[PDB]
Amino acid sequence: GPAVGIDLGTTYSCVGVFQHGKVEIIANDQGNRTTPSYVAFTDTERLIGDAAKNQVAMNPTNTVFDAKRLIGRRFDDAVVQSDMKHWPFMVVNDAGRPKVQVEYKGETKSFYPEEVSSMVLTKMKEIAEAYLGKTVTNAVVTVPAYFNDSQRQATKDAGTIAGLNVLCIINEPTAAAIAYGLDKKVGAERNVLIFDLGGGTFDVSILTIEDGIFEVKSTAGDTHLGGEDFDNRMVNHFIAEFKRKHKKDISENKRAVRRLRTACERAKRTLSSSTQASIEIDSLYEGIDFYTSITRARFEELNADLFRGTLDPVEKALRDAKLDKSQIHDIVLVGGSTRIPKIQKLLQDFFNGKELNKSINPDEAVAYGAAVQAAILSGDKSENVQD
Amino acid sequence: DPEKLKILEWIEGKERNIRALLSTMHTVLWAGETKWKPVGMADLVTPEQVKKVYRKAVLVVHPCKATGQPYEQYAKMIFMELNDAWSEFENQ
Ligand SMILES: Nc1ncnc2c1ncn2[C@@H]1O[C@H](COP(=O)(O)OP(=O)(O)O)[C@@H](O)[C@H]1O
Ligand SMILES: [Mg+2]
Ligand code: NA
Ligand code: NA
Repeated sequence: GPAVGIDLGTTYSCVGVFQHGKVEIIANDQGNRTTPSYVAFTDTERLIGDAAKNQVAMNPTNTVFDAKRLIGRRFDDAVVQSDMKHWPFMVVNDAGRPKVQVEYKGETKSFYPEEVSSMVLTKMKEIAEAYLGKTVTNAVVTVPAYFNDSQRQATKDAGTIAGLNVLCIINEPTAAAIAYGLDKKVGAERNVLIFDLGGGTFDVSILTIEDGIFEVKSTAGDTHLGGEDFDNRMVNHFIAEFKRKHKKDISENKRAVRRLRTACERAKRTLSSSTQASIEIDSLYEGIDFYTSITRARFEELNADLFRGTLDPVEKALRDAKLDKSQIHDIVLVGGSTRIPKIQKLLQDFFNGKELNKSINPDEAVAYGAAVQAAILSGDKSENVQD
Repeated sequence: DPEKLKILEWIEGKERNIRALLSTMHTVLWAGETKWKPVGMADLVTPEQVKKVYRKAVLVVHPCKATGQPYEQYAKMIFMELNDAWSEFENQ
């Protein structure tokens, strides 16, 4: 039975397997090739993935996300103290270590970040087992290039708690390069830029690859820029619209705001392939149904600053790597948000019309490379060389 | 490079005989490798012995551990030949 590759993402996770000469990115039982990194605790059950994210509006204080922001950190870390303000769930200090505290089955319970992440990994394991019709034990799990030993070890520990044997922890941008077979090239060294705009974070990495050996030359980005921020720009737009139409302010109703955000994220996705999207919400606030439309043009405008701003970390990465933009051999799109046409246009214009690597679904690329690597490390991808 | 050539010649000469490879792997490891002890053919007779020694070997040359080390390329070459030799051994 095969080893699997798991992208354990800040906002979404994804599992692939290399089998019968091809990588399959595995759909969950709801039909989704990516699964929210969400865990909900209720009166009766623990919910993970789609079911967890889907009930966030009804149960916000016992629905945990963003565990990856806590993993491998100390409670007193500046990052943790800062991030805590944004979360509706409780974070507490246990002998210097952060724990999430929740209500579960009428009981107060607390979990370490690696325990929450193990629940996400368990779900991804189950997704793969459903597809394979056999148990999955071995996996490659990915992390950000900038993760330190503490964060890597905590991620491994999450795997162990999920009943997995972690063959290796590898870097997200490196996984994406592996997906495209970039480490199979021979001869002069090649410079690769990974442009990874996800749900919560934006990462730019410059890799040099020679004879299948990687070197991370520079990293840049913003740990607090992603798709969620584009959703929020839409949310504020529609809060204004509702107040003007109905003489009612929904801003302070937390459930209505979350219900609206869900609808905005769906419309945004539609706007990557269509030029308009429609929103329909039953009884959004005080019995009032909310129906409206938004254009691709209007969405782009609402996010204009955030989109063009993605080019600054690109410039910063290039100078830290001591490279001109004419010196980059391959550009790889990674992350769900890079499906946004305006993002793709901005990046290609920056590189003076050069073609982008986007044939692999950008939200699946990391899992894809992890799957390849897992097969190699298992002895299940002989020949060629070693990718 | 001489280290790569040394491994290529080792691989060709042993004919994917897993015992021949394991019994001589000490001759192709990088300088600075200190974990592996030379294994003699006496400790490679039974299939159980071969499996135990193979498992030890792959741990030494594992690409995950080798990532970023000066000897990375060479560990990868040894790892892949051992795996192929093991699969052939299992086919018997
Ligand atoms: N077709 C699409 N158009 C625009 N945004 C998308 C699309 N598909 C997914 N996204 C966004 O991608 C983000 C998730 O990115 P992903 O790379 O899947 O996860 P993560 O950032 O956790 O690794 C979410 O904000 C999601 O709304
Ligand atoms: Mg990601
Ligand atoms: Na992901
Ligand atoms: Na990212």
